[PDB]
Amino acid sequence: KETAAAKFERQHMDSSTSAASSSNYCNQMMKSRNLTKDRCKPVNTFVHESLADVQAVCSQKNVACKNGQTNCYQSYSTMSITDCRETGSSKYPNCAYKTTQANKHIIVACEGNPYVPVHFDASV
Amino acid sequence: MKLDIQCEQLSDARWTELLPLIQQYEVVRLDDCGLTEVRCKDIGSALQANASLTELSLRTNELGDGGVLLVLQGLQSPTCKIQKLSLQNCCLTEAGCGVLPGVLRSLPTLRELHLSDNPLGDAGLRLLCEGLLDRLEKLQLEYCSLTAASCEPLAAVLRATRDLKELVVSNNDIGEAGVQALCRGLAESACQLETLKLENCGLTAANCKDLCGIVASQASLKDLDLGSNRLGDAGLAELCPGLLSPSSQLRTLWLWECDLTVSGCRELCRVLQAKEALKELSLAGNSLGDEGAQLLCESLLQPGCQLESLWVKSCGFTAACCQHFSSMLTQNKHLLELQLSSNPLGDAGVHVLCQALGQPGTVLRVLWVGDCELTNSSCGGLASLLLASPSLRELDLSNNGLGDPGVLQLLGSLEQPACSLEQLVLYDIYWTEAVDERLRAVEESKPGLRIIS
Repeated sequence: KETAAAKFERQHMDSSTSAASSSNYCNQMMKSRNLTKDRCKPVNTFVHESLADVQAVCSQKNVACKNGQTNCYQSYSTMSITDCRETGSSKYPNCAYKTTQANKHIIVACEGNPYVPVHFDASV
Repeated sequence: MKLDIQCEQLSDARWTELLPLIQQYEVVRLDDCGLTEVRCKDIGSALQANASLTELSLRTNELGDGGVLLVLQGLQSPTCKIQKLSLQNCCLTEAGCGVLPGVLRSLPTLRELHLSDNPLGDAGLRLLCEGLLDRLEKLQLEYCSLTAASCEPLAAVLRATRDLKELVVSNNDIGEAGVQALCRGLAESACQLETLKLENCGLTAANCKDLCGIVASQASLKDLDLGSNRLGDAGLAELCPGLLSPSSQLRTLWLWECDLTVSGCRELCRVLQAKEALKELSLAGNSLGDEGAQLLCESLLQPGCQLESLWVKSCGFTAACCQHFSSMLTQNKHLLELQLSSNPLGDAGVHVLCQALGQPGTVLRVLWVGDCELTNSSCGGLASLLLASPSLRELDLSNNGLGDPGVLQLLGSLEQPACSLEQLVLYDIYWTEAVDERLRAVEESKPGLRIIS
């Protein structure tokens, strides 16, 4: 059993780097975080900020999640992120990813006690 | 027999214990295990003694030039019968490629070589090619920092080889002149190539003229990947007469993000109606529009079209095209996979698709409708599809705005013993804690089923 909070950390947190170091980052990271197990995850965003700063977003700007729920939150500042996106030649089990580094606001859903991110909704 | 460790940082004590297995196992793979030049001494010596080894993989480790040297020395041995060698993403630069010619000369057993994601550069490539100048079958050199200058040495290799079956030079800046030189080499070759990949290589419409000849002259060719090049309709139009050649029996054609419109699609439809060997096609990431979808659907209803997989993600399709797909889906008995992700089909569009696939006698096994602007309103239809479909085995709903009420609906059908879906894909779909435990239950209840996220 992986809780939503822990799954969020596995799938979306990379506090140990400040940005993607190479164009091969996503290939490495999608593999190591188990996002290429059973299927290639089509798109995935990793956040290069401390866990603490990502958790603080839960008490920042309240917005609607894409699915219409009200417990989503947008970070006040932009954050260092990496967008990983399947290329057109990616085909399980030989997944392949384009790496795009950016600085964007993140949007997460928060839930539980403590009130922590449980879902990556978007970047803007 | 097989030692295989992935994404795992090994302690020194553990490394010492692994050494005898490297010394004698048939397959050794240590991928992304934090290996560096220090431990490469140990590896080379161990490989020196292994008379069983047929596959070595050391990808995603900072071996560097010195590390690769220590490893490759280990392979030159009258006992070494390595068939497969991978040093993908090992920080190998041109300065480390000096030993490649000698090493390739020592290993007549070597059949497959992967050196992708190393900055060999043109100078490194030249050295490698000195080795390849005359039984390698498969060569992969993606993201090797190559320019057009690398293509004359490769063209020479191609002219001489009789054994090469796979060439992958994707993600290199070889451009128009580079590809032209490659095609001349291949044109004058006796090799029977099965796989050719030139994805993101800077191809132009002009290269399609060179490729036209290759496709017709390589009767053995099965897989051609030209994705992510500025080919244009003018390019594809020059390529098609080659694809229509009776000698061409291509099985897989990748033309994603090739700057194609409806016009090029129209030329391509000629191939689809005439060539029964063609099983897999991607036209993803081209602006084809509803017009394009219509032409494709018409070809898929022609008897000569035996296509089994169509990838058309991000093609600018709307709900207006879905009736055509529905008609095709009720009549076509060959197409098993249809990828429609990242088209703004909406609830209305996917609804039309659901009715088609419900019908008895339909065959489609895999449907992608992720990132199609779907809402919880579509899950009535989707849940109904999960009970009704005779053929559906994998359904991808990823990257849609679904939540608790929609997923709860899908769960209703997935619980039923009548539902035989093998994979439901729900990446980046937010459902709450309450729903998750229900979801976990169904999962435990049905081992034949995977819910992926």
